[PDB]
Amino acid sequence: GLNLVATALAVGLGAIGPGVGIGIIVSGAVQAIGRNPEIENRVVTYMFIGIAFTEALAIFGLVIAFLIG
Amino acid sequence: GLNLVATALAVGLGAIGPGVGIGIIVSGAVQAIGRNPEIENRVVTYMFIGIAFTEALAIFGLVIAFLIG
Amino acid sequence: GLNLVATALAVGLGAIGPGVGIGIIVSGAVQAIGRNPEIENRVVTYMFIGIAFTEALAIFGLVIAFLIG
Amino acid sequence: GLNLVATALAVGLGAIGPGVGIGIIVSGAVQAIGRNPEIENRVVTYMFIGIAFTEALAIFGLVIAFLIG
Amino acid sequence: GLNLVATALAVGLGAIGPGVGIGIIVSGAVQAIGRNPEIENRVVTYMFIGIAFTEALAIFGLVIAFLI
Amino acid sequence: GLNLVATALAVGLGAIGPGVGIGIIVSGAVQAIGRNPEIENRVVTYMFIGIAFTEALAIFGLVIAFLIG
Amino acid sequence: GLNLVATALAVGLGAIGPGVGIGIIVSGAVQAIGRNPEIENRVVTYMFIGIAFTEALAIFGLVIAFLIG
Amino acid sequence: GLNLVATALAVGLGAIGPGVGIGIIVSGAVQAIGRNPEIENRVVTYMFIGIAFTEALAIFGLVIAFLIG
Amino acid sequence: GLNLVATALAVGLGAIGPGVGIGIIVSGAVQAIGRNPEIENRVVTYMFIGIAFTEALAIFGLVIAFLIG
Amino acid sequence: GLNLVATALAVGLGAIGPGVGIGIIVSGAVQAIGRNPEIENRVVTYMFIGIAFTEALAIFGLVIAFLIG
Amino acid sequence: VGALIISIASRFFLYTGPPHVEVAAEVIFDGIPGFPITNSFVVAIIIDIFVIALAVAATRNLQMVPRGLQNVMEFILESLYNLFRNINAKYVATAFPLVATIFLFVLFGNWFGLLPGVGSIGVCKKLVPLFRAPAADLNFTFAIAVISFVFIEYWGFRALGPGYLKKFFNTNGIMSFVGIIEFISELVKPFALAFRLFGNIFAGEVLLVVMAFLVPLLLPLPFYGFEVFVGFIQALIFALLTYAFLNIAVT
Amino acid sequence: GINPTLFIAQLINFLLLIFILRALLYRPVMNLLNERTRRIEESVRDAEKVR
Amino acid sequence: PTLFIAQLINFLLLIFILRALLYRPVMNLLNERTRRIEESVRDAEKVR
Amino acid sequence: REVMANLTARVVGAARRGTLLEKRETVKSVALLVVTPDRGLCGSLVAN
Repeated sequence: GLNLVATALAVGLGAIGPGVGIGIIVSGAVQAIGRNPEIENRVVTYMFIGIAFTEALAIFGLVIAFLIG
Repeated sequence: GLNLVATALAVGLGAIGPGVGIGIIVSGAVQAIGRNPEIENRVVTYMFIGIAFTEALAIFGLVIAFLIG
Repeated sequence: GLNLVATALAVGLGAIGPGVGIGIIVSGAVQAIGRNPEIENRVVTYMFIGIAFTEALAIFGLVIAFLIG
Repeated sequence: GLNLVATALAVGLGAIGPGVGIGIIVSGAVQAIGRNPEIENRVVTYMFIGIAFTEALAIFGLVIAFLIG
Repeated sequence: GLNLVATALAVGLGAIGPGVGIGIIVSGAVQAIGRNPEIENRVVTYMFIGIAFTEALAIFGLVIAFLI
Repeated sequence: GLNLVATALAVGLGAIGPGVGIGIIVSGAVQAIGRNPEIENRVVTYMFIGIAFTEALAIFGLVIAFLIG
Repeated sequence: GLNLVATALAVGLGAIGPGVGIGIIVSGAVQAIGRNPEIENRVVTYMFIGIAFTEALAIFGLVIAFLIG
Repeated sequence: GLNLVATALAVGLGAIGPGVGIGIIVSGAVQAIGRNPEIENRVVTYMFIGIAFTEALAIFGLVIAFLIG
Repeated sequence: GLNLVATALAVGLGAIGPGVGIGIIVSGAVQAIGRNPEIENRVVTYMFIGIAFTEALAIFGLVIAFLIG
Repeated sequence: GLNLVATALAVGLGAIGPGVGIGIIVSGAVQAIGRNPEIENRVVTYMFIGIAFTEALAIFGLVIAFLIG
Repeated sequence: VGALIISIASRFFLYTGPPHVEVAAEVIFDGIPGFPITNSFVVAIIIDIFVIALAVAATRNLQMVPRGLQNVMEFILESLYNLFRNINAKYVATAFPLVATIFLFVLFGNWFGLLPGVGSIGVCKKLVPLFRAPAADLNFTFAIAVISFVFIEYWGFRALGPGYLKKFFNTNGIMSFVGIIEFISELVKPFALAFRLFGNIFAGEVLLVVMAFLVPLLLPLPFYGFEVFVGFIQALIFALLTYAFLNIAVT
Repeated sequence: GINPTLFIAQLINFLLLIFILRALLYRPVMNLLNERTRRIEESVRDAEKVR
Repeated sequence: PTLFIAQLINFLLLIFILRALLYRPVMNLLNERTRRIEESVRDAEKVR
Repeated sequence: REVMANLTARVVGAARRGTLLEKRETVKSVALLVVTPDRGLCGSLVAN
């Protein structure tokens, strides 16, 4: 049953990084909005593309684990 | 019992990043509202969005661990 | 006896994250409160929400560990 | 022997988060104290709340190790 | 099944650090925009050249994962 | 030789968290003292309290390592 | 498959430190640009120097992995 | 050879924490010095106390590794 | 093939730390330069020596990795 | 061949922390010098000893790796 | 109150009574030829008719003066409308029906998944459980995800032209490298949302069941309330992320 | 096992759901939100008109 | 089985603790809301 | 005076030269402050 450990390691190690990344993203976004309330329309765009790339990074490992499953 | 270690790692690993991300988001949002009280009603939404992204990564780890178990 | 190390790994790797998460939550909350103690309840509410979410992830790790235990 | 390794991991791992969260809590609390001395009782109470929350996970890991022992 | 755990470790450890890199990049970009929206045209380009380099290592990890 | 590896894991893993916690504590306390020297007594007392907490959490692993060894 | 897991471990671990380093480099350079557009090329040169150092470390990891595989 | 792996793990894991702790201590102390140099004689003492604590943890790990060796 | 995974682990772990260190160094240096372009050469000298010291550990790890490989 | 992986692990885990610590030291020192140019004389004299303390852990790791080898 | 925390009731049949786990990823109820209707499908149907009845009661004799059910329904709808206007104000009404129905149905399904009887009531022979949360079925979460993906793709083709050069292909610069990653992330988005909702409800069901296995009494009181919060937050964020993806695709 | 026919059946269920709930509630409730907004707007215009 | 009564009384106590924490707060989000609503409607009652 | 000179030396970008420091274009309204004696007998000063 080594494939079970393989999937476990894939999913576990493909999320510890992206979670901190998303946290840093939206924390910086919230701080910037609080400092500069006027500029919100376009900064959220960069926040969300960063979120999308980080989520894609995590889902790469998730999909690899599902393939192994 | 390799399946036991597999499901232990799938949940253990993959939840480290979500916790730190939740903490970073909470700290950033709290600081932002402390500096900018009136935008709290608008920025708590993005705070919860980031928190739920992190919890979503954690939940991916959890469900994969349950499937392995 | 691999169940023992599986449980230990689950507990450890599910607890290291939430500790840092709650630590950042409390640090941000106390910093913001010190910056302006005028607004207190509308900050402590989100502080406790973050603490509850992080402790919920910790208890997820705890219960999945106890399943093997 | 696994039992001993599991005890070491349960004591060892699961205390890193409750080794850094407490430190971040205390650093934030002393920073707020230096920034605001007259709010000492409130910030110390919330610091103790955070310390108790972190020590909860620490004691959970320790008692799990004792059970593994 | 050492190939399976190999691919797993490759993808996971290639997602560990580059994810944090993406996050720090975007946080810095948002901070700069909040402090100075008028430098957007150049700062977003700097962010993009940075984010491509940061994602390059993740792309390498995925390539090695697919090769295995 | 597995119990020796268990002792190594207990000692090494039991200091990762407390070391960083003590470091963050001392950094925050010293930065606050530089910001405000007159709050040095209270900052040093809370610094000692936090360092004692982290040291006790390190001793939790140290005693287990001694028992195994 | 120990060669395969060795190659994978080399690539995966070698991508962590350089990735976080590039991220911190770009964040610091971007924040400096936001605070000072007039030193743009001068700080961009150092940003590229740091990125080149991190990329050189990553290339060392990748080429070691290629040699192993 | 498990003794060799035990020494390696002990020396490694008992240095990663104290190293970051010492780094944080020195960064905070230097920042406080930059804020105020005249508080050097007072902040350097606690800086050395923190450095001594972290180095004591590291030396404990190294000595246990030497005993295993 | 234990030598292969040993080499891989050595290179990866020797790249993990120095990358982050170099990144923090360059971020701080560029931040200072943006704050104070007038002492650019003075701070950049310290930046280069710090980068060399950080790269020293990467070189050590890569050297041991080559020796094993 | 477990000695090979043992020494590789020792040299690897002896670097991930001290590199980050030295990087934090240099970043803080450069920032402090940017804030205060003329106090570089007393900033650098502490920065070097801090770097030496942080690198002592890495040197312990390397000498132990040599002994294992 | 004082110090009456005794927890005497908690120490009642810690693990002797209830079954160990008794959980499943997907179950089938069937009952008719052709389509094997599932119990999750049954909960979808009952929540559908329940929200229909609640709606008709809300729309029963609409008055200029809100009161009771009408007042709270208007509260939820107008709060959601303002929240979506806070992100984008040009494509609110277009996506408002889909967004609102997704949010409300997901919320009510998550809340019904926590009612007693969900894991207890089951037809026989093995005991296949009845009353399964609709989000616990991948067939439903993937359906919502693909519906949202079709909606966002159609509206992003309708507005801003069918170009998509930012994500399809670029001539020079790093935008060529950026465009492919944007396409990959866009493809990832529906699967990510589906797995998010499905897991965040199914894991909650598993946790409440297995906590009902061990010390069944008085311990899961906060976790049930937390699970209510988890379901509500999931229902809200699904809609919010759908609208945010729509807006960024418009941009 | 996920069945594409059952997947499409979930799509038909959600189609019934969205269409019937929308027609029976949301257009009445869009009339309600328009009622409050349009009525406040009537109040405002009549306010400056009466002064 | 025990799960039936366990879920029954745990959910009834969930509703009861929800009542304890949010009876006057459910009133805060319903009764005070309709007070806000009638405050809003009185203005254009007067304006006619 | 020299504090303001030092501060505006650093704040040189137009984006951050906002609020009171902004050099507005297309001037439309201008306010003038006049300080005068409260009492007469000042000679031509008030008239000037």
